[PDB]
Amino acid sequence: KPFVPKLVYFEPEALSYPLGKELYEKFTQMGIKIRETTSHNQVRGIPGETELARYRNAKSTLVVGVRRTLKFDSSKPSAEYAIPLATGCMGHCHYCFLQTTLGSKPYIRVYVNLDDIFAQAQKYINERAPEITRFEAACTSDIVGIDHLTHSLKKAIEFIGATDYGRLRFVTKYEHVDHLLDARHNGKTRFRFSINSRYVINHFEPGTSSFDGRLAAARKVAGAGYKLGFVVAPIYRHEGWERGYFELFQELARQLEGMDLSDLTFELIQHRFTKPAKRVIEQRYPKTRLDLDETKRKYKWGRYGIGKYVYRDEEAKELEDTMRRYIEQFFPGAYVQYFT
Ligand SMILES: C[Se@@+](CC[C@H](N)C(=O)O)C[C@H]1O[C@@H](n2cnc3c(N)ncnc32)[C@H](O)[C@@H]1O
Ligand code: SF4
Repeated sequence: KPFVPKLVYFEPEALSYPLGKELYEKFTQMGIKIRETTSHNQVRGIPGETELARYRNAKSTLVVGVRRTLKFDSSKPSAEYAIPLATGCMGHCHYCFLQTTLGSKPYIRVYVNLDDIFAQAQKYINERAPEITRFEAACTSDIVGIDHLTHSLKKAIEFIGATDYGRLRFVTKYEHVDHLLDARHNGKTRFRFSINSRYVINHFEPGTSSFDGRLAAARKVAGAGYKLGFVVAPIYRHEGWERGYFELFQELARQLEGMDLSDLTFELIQHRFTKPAKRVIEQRYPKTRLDLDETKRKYKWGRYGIGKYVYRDEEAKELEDTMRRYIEQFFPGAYVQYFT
């Protein structure tokens, strides 16, 4: 059940780096179909005659390449920067915001030039020291879910752990965290898990680990001394959401009881979608229950790209207030970092 690609592309230059060489050896030994591509942003010949087929096959394709854009993007409100270790995901979350993100690809990409990437992270750390600089590693990917294949996140964790002013964070929907339990994190990595109501997970989150898997993973991670956090997102106003989310937090407190939760964090993100979401999501997930009715929403305009639909102010406040009551009830002295 850990992700293993059924098709793999390599950039030729990728073989010049340890990880690229190691992955080429791994997959050729596994007898998996391997191909060459000039650029990891330009992958041709993924199988499928329909768009739906090409999309689903892309989600089973791994692309191994070199990160050439060594400017890191901002990753607010989570962190100062997105550290680029991977992009894309094997999951099929109906609502996934990566589906309509500019220039995102459906296939999973891993970058092999870690020396370059971490060196650049250090330069960013230096530029702001002694202020703390936080890096998000799961900004455009499920970095944790992919990591059993590469150990890139484990290396980033140990890199950041050796710094004085750097911090690392990431959020996952996957339970496959065993290889990370002995990482020398040094208290500088926040290990988060995406949680939601039974309704949302059951209807919209196929291809991911279950709620119990995520919580089992959370207990391991915490027991290994990682700082622990949860991302309650997408907060979705389905029929019976009030009770649904009440039961989430009740079940969450029960599955974590005994443990010290004095440094536990929460992040709250309401369901958002873009103007092209309807056409894209319907083509890929035609049986979905996902409500993309724009008329009931408030549009937030884009800045340099296009904007997004969020719930109307009064609906969003209602969601925020309710979630904050639940977190106060079941997790007193846990910090809500933001609602957006
Ligand atoms: C893009 Se997700 C990358 C990290 C990892 N693969 C993971 O899923 O946790 C980051 C978070 O954002 C949420 N999220 C995704 N799409 C939306 C959305 N459309 N509206 C509102 N939230 C959305 C997901 O539930 C995650 O909690
Ligand atoms: S696990 Fe995260 S990145 Fe993967 S499809 Fe689901 S929301 Fe998107």
